[PDB]
Amino acid sequence: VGQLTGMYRYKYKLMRQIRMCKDLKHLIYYRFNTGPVGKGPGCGFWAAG
Amino acid sequence: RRSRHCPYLDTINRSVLDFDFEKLCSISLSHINAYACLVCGKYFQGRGLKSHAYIHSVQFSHHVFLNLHTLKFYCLPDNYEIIDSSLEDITYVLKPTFTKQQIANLDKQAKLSRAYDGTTYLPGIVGLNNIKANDYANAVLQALSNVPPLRNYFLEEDNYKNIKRPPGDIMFLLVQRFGELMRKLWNPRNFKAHVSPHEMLQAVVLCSKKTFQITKQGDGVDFLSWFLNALHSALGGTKKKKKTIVTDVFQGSMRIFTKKLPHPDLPAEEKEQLLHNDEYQETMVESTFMYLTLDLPTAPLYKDEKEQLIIPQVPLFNILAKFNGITEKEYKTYKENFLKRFQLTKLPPYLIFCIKRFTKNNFFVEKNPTIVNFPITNVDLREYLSEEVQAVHKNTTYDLIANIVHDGKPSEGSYRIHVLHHGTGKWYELQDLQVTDILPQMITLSEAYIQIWKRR
Amino acid sequence: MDFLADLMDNSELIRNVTLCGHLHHGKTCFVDCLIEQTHPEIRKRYDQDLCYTDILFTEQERGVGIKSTPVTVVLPDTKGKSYLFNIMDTPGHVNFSDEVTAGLRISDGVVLFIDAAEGVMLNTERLIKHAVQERLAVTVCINKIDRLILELKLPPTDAYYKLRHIVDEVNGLISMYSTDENLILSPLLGNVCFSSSQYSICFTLGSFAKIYADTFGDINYQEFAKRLWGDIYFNPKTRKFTKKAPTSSSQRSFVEFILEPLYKILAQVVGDVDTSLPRTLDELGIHLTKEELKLNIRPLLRLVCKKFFGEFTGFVDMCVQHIPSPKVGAKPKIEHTYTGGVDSDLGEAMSDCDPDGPLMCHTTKMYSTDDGVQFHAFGRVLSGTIHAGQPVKVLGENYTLEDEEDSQICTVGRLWISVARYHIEVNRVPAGNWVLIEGVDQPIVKTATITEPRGNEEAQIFRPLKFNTTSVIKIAVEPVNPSELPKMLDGLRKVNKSYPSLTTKVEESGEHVILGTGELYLDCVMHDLRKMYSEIDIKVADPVVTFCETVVETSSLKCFAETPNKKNKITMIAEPLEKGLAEDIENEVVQITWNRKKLGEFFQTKYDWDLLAARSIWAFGPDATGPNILVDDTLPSEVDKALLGSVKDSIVQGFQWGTREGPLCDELIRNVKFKILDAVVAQEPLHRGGGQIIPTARRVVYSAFLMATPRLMEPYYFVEVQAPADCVSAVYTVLARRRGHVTQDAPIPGSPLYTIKAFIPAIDSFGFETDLRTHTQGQAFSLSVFHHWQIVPGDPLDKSIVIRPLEPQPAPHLAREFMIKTRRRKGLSEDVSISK
Amino acid sequence: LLTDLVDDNYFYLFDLKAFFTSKALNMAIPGGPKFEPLVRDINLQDEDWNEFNDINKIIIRQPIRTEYKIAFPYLYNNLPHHVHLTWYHTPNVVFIKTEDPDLPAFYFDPLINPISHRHSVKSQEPLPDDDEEFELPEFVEPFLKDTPLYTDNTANGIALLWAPRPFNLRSGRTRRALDIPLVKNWYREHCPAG
Amino acid sequence: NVMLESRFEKMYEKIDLTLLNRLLRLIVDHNIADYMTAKNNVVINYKDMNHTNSYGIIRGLQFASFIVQYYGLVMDLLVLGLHRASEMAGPPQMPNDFLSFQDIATEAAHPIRLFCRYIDRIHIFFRFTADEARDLIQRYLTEHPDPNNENIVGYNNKKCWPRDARMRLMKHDVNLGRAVFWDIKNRLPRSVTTVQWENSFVSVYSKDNPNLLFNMCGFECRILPKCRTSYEEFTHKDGVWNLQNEVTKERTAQCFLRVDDESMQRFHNRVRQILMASGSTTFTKIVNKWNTALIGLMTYFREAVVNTQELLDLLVKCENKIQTRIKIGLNSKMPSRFPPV
Amino acid sequence: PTGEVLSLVGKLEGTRMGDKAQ
Amino acid sequence: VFEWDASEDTSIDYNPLYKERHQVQLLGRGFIAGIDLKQQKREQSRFYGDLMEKRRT
Repeated sequence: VGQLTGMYRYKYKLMRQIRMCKDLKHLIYYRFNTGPVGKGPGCGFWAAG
Repeated sequence: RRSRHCPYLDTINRSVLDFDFEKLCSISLSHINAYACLVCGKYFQGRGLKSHAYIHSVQFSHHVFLNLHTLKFYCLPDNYEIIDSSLEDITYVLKPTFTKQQIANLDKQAKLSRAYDGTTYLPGIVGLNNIKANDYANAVLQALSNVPPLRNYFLEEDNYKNIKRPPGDIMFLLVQRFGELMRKLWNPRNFKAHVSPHEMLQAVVLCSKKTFQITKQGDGVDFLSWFLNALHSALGGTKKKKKTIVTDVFQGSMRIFTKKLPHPDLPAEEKEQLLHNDEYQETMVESTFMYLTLDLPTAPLYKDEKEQLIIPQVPLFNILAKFNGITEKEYKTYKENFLKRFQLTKLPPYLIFCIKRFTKNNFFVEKNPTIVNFPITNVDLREYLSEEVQAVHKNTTYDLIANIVHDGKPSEGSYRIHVLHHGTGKWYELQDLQVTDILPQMITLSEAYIQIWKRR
Repeated sequence: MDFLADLMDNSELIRNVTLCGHLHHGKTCFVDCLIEQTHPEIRKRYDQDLCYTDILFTEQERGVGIKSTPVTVVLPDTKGKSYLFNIMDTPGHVNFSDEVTAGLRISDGVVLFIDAAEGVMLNTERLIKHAVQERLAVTVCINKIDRLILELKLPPTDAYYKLRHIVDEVNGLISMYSTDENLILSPLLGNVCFSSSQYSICFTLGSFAKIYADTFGDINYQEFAKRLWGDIYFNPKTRKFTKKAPTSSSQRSFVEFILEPLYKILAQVVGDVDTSLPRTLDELGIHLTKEELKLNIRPLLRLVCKKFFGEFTGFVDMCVQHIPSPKVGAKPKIEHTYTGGVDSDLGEAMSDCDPDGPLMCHTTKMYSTDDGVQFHAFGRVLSGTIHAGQPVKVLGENYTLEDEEDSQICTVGRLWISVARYHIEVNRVPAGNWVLIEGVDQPIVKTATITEPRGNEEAQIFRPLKFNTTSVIKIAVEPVNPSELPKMLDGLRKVNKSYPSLTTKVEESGEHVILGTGELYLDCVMHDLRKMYSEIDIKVADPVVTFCETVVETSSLKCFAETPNKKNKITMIAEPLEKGLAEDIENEVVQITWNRKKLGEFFQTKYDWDLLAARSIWAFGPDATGPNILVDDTLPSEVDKALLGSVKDSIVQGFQWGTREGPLCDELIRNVKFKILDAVVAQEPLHRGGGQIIPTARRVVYSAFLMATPRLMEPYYFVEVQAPADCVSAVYTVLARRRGHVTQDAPIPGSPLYTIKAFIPAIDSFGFETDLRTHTQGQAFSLSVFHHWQIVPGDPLDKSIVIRPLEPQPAPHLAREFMIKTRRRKGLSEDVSISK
Repeated sequence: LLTDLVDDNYFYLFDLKAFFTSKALNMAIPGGPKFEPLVRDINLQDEDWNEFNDINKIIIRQPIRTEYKIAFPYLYNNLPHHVHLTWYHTPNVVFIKTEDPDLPAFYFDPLINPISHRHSVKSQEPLPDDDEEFELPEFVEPFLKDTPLYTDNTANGIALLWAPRPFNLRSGRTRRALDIPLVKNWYREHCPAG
Repeated sequence: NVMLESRFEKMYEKIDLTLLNRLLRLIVDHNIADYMTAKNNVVINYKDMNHTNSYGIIRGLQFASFIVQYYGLVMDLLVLGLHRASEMAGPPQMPNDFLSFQDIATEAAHPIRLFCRYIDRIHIFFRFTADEARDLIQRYLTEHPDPNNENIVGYNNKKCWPRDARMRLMKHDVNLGRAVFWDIKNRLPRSVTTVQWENSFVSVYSKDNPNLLFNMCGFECRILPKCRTSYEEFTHKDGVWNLQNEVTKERTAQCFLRVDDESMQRFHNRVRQILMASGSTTFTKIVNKWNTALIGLMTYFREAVVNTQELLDLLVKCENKIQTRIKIGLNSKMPSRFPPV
Repeated sequence: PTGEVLSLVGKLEGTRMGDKAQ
Repeated sequence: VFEWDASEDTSIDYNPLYKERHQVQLLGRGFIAGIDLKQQKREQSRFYGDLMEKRRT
């Protein structure tokens, strides 16, 4: 959201969400892309964000 | 059976004996069977084999010990009792038992009591040791100790004993420790010229629920009022007696004429009709007061034109102009003003005045330095009683007995106390360990805080 | 309600039993189930346990039992008679073993809770050993039977195998400690009871046979039960019970009639609620409403088991049949506990448990109210009746028939019977009960004997509470604000009353050290001190264990000391004691109360000592049971014996004092044999007084001990860890880091979990539980108990070693450090002065 | 999506209570989060070298870690203001869920150690002589003989016993899709190595 | 070796005029002394309010400094004691240096080994044998019993140093420091002057304490003898004064310097009042004021900045403050890549 | 190149104070 | 700062016991959420698998 919209520019507390969402990504990808599946843009588990 | 033959009475040194300390073992911190080593004064577990007293005796070669709870002397390394008359002075220092004749004679006593160290002193007027900057409690206790009826009531242990107390009651601990401390104060055979109230302060902290702490310098007025109410509550049976000792010593009857005041920003006709509506009319309420609160008048706040920067001085009668129908007092309560005017009904045998200092203003607390001018010799209070109740009363003359003064700002102040010795008529001012003879002429030349008067 | 008080009049319809077991073995849950059975208005929540009988904040928050709690409750029997039960809910944690003993001393019987899946474990073994020491009646309850069904899914044959293995192990352990063979345990005997306290299952063989009888009728449940365990089989062709299987693939009677119905009733509730549960529910007569069937699996299972098994009559009749009543069971209690013995008139009076006899109560518990400023005593009434608002005479731990100082006259106010959280006030309490007593807190310190004044002046006290473990952990405690030091001091007294084995000692430097058994024990102690008693901020030093002092070599030369009179000269020598002999004195195998012939026979025979030397033994070490010996060795050809006997006693006190406080580590000389090789006693009595001899005896003991090369004994804890197989290797490394050597690693039978028993130094045992739990991700759990003092590596008298600050020194340095810093903690000198 | 954890002993010092303790004590579990100090106490953080905390008097064998202080909040640290006591060790819930469906619900899995019933002492207990006096009525039977020991749903139900919170309830209420954190238990565990 | 640094709390405002006149007549012609004392008694005025300064002295008089110094000398005679003063000053014909003694015997005769007064900050350096220290402690505790060991609570310590470098508050050493302070306070009459404990620092070097901590002229200094706890006598650290004995000519001691917290506070206050008084002020004036303050601080506290990392942070922060103020003066918007030229 | 003044704590310890001055 | 500084890391340990946390086998049948089962099967130490095959008759 920060890269696509940049709405943090008008309320910086919103960055608290962004830093969370990115974190969730790092929480998911390294669980999503663990086995024979390599790093790539294939995850679609969007519930957390 | 080798008593009366102890070769260790020479080792006893009365200088190092401080019995004001709490009777707990120096190692096990136990209250049971406290034994003090007369050589060193430190308490121990008790007389027995392989006990702390035994260990101390076999280690430091101290052979004489005293049982705190028994008032009897023993030898631990040989473990035998001691029956001597020469040790009775130590027993009286630990447990001062006052007979009725000597209790009565304290009013007429005029001999300079001599301590072991040689610092001859007077009974009652004995320096109090401050611990953690709480001289207010020491001053209040010194003032209270000067009251003759209270002294008679508390000097003898059985006078305030043999009463029923609640099983979960801890207030009786304070009331029974006050007697112990005060009979230590009046003891004319103290080893040291001063008395340590530290145990009393600890009991006050224990019973006061963390208020009046040793560290904090609380108000003398609040501490005195709480102490009097607590002493009245403790004494008696499981149900409060109508006339306890504090009640018959300090409590008096006084009458309040409370009149509700309408809002001052009201039409005159509306104010009159509200007054006629029987809600804003005078009501008489009787009450019992332990003390009288004296409201000092407003400070000049400006330099005197002729002699600039003069400290205000008010006659005692202007303060006494309260408690009568002629003078009112518009109490400016935050909700609405009240027109309350007081009137005395039945004067107590002993009178307590509390001059209101440390008044919190709209932003902080400031101390009023106005001095009150009073005749120390005697005052007349018959003129401040209603005509209905002046027939019963016959003695309204009061003479000053105790005076409390606060020196310094409210943030950090010192509580000094002048006391009148009944035997000699002399006034003695004592501040912590300091004790000095003060002339009665300059008694009124101080910021009087609490006054104790006797009707005679 | 009045029947609860009236039942105390009969001394046979009361059972004084304590519930003891390992950590988290369902004891509290069992008491909760009993309360729910007897209290209609008390019900546990569906997911959260009832947590009844646990009233402390720490008890609920930590989840581990802390304070033993009294529960008085009336329960109907199997036949239908309402008996009265008093239960000690005791902590299962080993660190609170003392809390068991305070409830164990005043308990007639013991109910040992053992988890079905877990096994015996360590605290159960220690508990059965210690209860054998008081010779109490023993019953076993294998709780958490469901864990063999709903967790391991063991076949019922394997479940019977596991239960039989556990029962046999318990019986063998008891036979290894108790000589009396009458303590055999078997469910058919009414000893072993089965239970799952979460689902309110509580049945013995008799209870289940009675359930069968009520289901069918005209069935002798006693004789049916007497054939419901072991290698017995059932034949439906003849309806007959044989000692051999009627077929080849037949199942045993216990499996066939008990384990099988339980397995099916659990399976139909955990797997087939909506499909097959109504059929089997109507089959067994259990009628559940439509709403009741809508609950989750666990509340529904608890409800159906409550409806089926009904009352907890198995536990009740177990206690009735195997745990003696106070009236009949008082005699062994007086025989083992009272100091004066049953021989005296008071012993005979208190053995009968007469409500009209002399008043005598034994208080071993102290309970803190909300304020915490007035403790309440709790103890057993062993004779007479105590009345509310009555004067009593409280004795102390050091009281004897001579010393009347230890007593005190106190008025007892209102008194009540504690039913866990709520207690019922009663005007009086007859003999054999457990009572809370008010107004006696001030003279009572830990163990107390209360009697009536103005009568029975020849009344002694009961023996002091003996604890299984030796508290070795020591923590210094100071106030943050010294102006508030008295308050903390006051708080210390309170904790010293509250915790039976807590020892608060003020050292020379002014450090208030507190002795605790383990980490959790001291943690709870200081939580109580900060938050409940003192209510002021406190400071803790770094934890450290105590140390003992011993010798390893004979003293090079005989060391002599002289009185200040220079007329009494005592010369002694130092030697170590034999192996096990110190343990023999520790365990009261041999006592100073033995006549000289018996003790001499023991020493000469078992330990190959000289007969004269055995008769030459004078006294024991720091206490009557101290692990040090003082032995006379003055040759009669040079030293008079009768004259020496006059100062023998004074030399005994001097030697005891010397062993109490060692020259090296300031305390606790252990495993040292001292022989007096020369005695020059002044001919006049006044030149051989105690004040002269005792310091001389201390000096000569110190010189003899220091001349021989001394050693420091550090306590070694015996730690067993129950952990899965994969964590055993990690536990090995964790124990290797803290200088611990592994002894055994036995897989638990009937469970996939290993148990590793090892010895770890107590000084290195701090944080070991947390380390092991976090390192294996909570799979490996550990409990620590004191095992034995062992020589620390290093030489305490090698001054060429330099102690580097804030660094873990190697083993050869440790001893030096372990004493030097210890001296700094006592305020003592830098080095031990050999001259002094 | 579900962590296959049977009991909460995994979250010994990694639960809400431990994190509250860490926040209160101005320290942090290695795996735990870092918070700002609950109270600054900048001058009080480093007290003077008293005679009570004299490092000379302190015997060091193993460093006192943050985990020690958090586990025992009232023993290893000073002034524990607003601290929470972590739940102690729960019973080790060892539950072996079935892996192959073609297997009885009740079965001695090889994971469980073999009992290996010994007979060093021949098991002897007081029981009357065989088949001599006692004969039950023919109408008295075991309580559940018609019912089979275990259906095909028994193993599934037993597995459902020791399952995460949503999957151990026969019934329940309905929650919004917003209120369902599908990875809340994902970050509540320790971070995987490597 | 125990140091006491303190100050006469109100020596300026608690000097009696009559006593000052009498003491000045002792050293100067009575007309001059009377003139000076009467000059100290004038009317102090401000706006609409004025008063008569009759008790205190006026520090704004040109000769007032001399008065203060003379008065301080009197205080020294109260603290040192005349004999000890004559032992430190030396014979009138052959006076000694600032810190020197005629011989070792008179140096070791009395506990007071070093003493300086400055204007009102007295620094005394005692040496004590074990028996003398024990006797002083016993004498102090005789009139001030402390059963609860409360003497450690109200003990000022130099928090600016690490724990090991800071004073170690051992009970014996704390008691000795309190005893030394009480002994010094006893010599000075409570009316002619006063010395308050909280505005004082007593630092004792003994077996337990390896560092001697003192503070003078805005310098927080710590002396570490090389004999005990000096593993390396390094040289790279420029905040280190390699103290050298005048006989052995060896590096017996190591002196660590630090800028006092009061000096840092004063510098920050000066920069703050420079910045806040710049609404209508040329940039060059601001830069010149900052430059003057910086050279004063750095020249006065050279070798003491390096060890005071807080001072480095404060210096760079204040420099950034000055630059920000100038940039705001140029344009009302912060530059993104402003150059330092 | 930001134009901000950087704190030289933990910096330029390879240089003395008497250097770069004659 | 979109990302997170490496200095914010809290799992910095000098103790090898905490650096190397003993992974839980979950009785050889449990699986941590998210990770594919095959990778965990080929990653698990199979101590329980070895024990099972030794006790498989």
